[PDB]
Amino acid sequence: GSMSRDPLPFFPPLYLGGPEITTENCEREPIHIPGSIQPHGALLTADGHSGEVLQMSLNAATFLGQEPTVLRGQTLAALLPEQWPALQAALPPGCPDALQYRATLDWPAAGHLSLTVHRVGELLILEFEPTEATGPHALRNAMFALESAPNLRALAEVATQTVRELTGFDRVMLYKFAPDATGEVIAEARREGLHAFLGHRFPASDIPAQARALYTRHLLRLTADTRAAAVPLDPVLNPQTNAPTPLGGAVLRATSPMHMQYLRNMGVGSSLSVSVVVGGQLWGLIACHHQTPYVLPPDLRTTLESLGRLLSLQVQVKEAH
Amino acid sequence: GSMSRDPLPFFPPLYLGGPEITTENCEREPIHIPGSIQPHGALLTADGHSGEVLQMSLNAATFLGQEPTVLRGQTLAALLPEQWPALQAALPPGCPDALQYRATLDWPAAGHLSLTVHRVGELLILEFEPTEATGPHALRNAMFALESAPNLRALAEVATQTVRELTGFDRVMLYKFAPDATGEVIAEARREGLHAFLGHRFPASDIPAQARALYTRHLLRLTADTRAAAVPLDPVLNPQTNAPTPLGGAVLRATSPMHMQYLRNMGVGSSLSVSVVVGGQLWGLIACHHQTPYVLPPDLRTTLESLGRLLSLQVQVKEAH
Ligand SMILES: C=CC1=C(C)/C(=C/C2=[NH+]C(=C\c3[nH]c(/C=C4\NC(=O)[C@@H](C)\C4=C/C)c(C)c3CCC(=O)O)/C(CCC(=O)O)=C2C)NC1=O
Ligand SMILES: C=CC1=C(C)/C(=C/C2=[NH+]C(=C\c3[nH]c(/C=C4\NC(=O)[C@@H](C)\C4=C/C)c(C)c3CCC(=O)O)/C(CCC(=O)O)=C2C)NC1=O
Ligand SMILES: [Cl-]
Ligand SMILES: [Cl-]
Repeated sequence: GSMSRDPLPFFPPLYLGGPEITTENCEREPIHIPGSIQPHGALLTADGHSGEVLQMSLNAATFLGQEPTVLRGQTLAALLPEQWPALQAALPPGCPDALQYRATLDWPAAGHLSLTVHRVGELLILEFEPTEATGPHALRNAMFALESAPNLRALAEVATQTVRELTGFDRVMLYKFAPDATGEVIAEARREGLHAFLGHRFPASDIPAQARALYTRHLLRLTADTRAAAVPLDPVLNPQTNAPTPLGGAVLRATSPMHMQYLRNMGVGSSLSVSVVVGGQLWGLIACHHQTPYVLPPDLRTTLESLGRLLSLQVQVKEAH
Repeated sequence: GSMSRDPLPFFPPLYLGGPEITTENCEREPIHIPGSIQPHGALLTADGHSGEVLQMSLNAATFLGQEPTVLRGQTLAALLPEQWPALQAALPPGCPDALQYRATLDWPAAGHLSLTVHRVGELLILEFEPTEATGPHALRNAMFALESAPNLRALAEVATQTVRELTGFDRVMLYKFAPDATGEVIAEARREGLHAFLGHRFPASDIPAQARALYTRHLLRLTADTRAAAVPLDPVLNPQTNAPTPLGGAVLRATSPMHMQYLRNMGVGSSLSVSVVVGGQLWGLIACHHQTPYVLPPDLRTTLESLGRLLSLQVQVKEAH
């Protein structure tokens, strides 16, 4: 009912005995601490000073080639001797939780592993994703058509078409929030034949207050496969704190099951969105759908994040005119 | 004497019998058509429809492994069968002259060749640069400190420090133009011990009107080695037009000898700048120096171009506040 209102406090998650989430209580789902990840990658956590590996996703062996039990308790100084110093330097204590370190690692299988790391408090969160063998050059050519737009609607149209051209997604929308937190599709690029959502409005409840809050802090999130089961972290609690591990800054964070059902009800196989944040407030989303499961590659997600940040400034300039 | 005044018409270049350039006539130097390039890369031009190679820099054999005479008149369809279709698709007739196609080619020597192409009228201009084996990820982490700046001066300071950290340049300045076209160093990041230019002002003549005009169209230029002799194009005129080839959109464009002397007088071995363009007007430059010759890698130059575009929007937002 309002973009400026605080979200409600969260319930405990399910693995700490919290309540099942229904349409009556879903604003209280603790979406940032699901204790699990999407299965197209693996996640480890590690102490930010010692590098000791503290938690691992149960599927870690598939991606890393070693079982969860042997890797646990080993240090990153030993495991990643080539990356550990760089990672430390990049993510010092107290850095922003949205700051990332990225590297590409070689692995027995085809392509590489992409490694993305961020810091929350005293914890480092490491995401591993298979990638095949996008420059900053993409973003460069894409800024030109955005800078040439004559007004806010024209900017919206070209930004959505640009994102579609870059990603190949079946649908790319610009969804703009109103002050009552309802939202509206103001531009859409879509594959020929797909039903249009352009000009449609949706209730505030479709993107609940705690999601909107999270999306003001961590600007990109996705569901690669709307039918894929989440993979638990083990142990599920961070041993540093004996409390849940915040996963808001990890793209591999498991998506709310309530939203997964919403996406399936729409016939969506894969979803991704990027926040448009203007003057520190959530202005809208670049919201993308695919008809089938799709893993957008790491570097492309970063181009889209940067683009999201470009678009926010372009909007802020134009709204001031 | 004014940022809004038109530049004077240019003299013919030296190779068409134009006058020698002195401090009395230097606003008329045709800097965009020097008929030559910097020697750290090679350049070819080609017909935009047929792909026939029309001009080549005299050093082309060093980079391409084949002498200028045999490659001339061959088509890109034959020479670059893997890139020619993509290049065509990327740079259609009538596209912006600042739009670029980039690819990496393998060559007998160490590393690769970077290929950058743009279109001017019916001509494609191909630049080849050796590069060793930067993600969009650089630009991403760099936007954070810029978005956090509390005012225009703070933004200037962090942007210059960011560019220095990304590039390793000995000096990075933000130079801001006044309405009379004089300019002023408003932020500076520099190696310990180097003499400060912070807060210094310079006459309009140091960046003459035709340079300022060019820099409003083509947002990055450089001199990799301030003592290096230029390499002619052959033939020097575009056969399509029997007229000079515009090189404003090619980083390999030879720098004005007058500016090269200026840089040497400052003890500068390498220079690079990026335009900051606000509301279509040249607001300032991110101006970089190195004490010794330096070739900033292609992808890093693009990150800096994008950053330049980021900074311009951030300035435009703040000036509106
Ligand atoms: C064409 C119109 C259109 C709309 C309006 C739309 C909405 C949308 N919801 C999103 C997220 C969430 N929604 C809910 C919860 C509820 N949603 C409901 O309807 C009720 C039943 C409910 C609870 C009672 C939760 C917990 C999240 C957080 C998920 C997470 O990050 O873990 C996102 C962002 C993520 C993404 O891009 O995929 C989008 C873009 N997507 C469209 O295509
Ligand atoms: C610390 C202060 C400081 C200043 C003020 C500064 C100036 C500067 N001049 C630039 C360019 C040019 N200047 C001139 C000509 C003349 N210059 C003069 O003084 C008189 C003698 C003269 C003619 C009579 C021409 C033709 C060009 C175009 C070159 C080209 O693109 O081919 C550039 C951009 C290029 C770059 O980043 O390296 C910069 C940043 N660079 C600094 O570091
Ligand atoms: Cl979080
Ligand atoms: Cl030109």
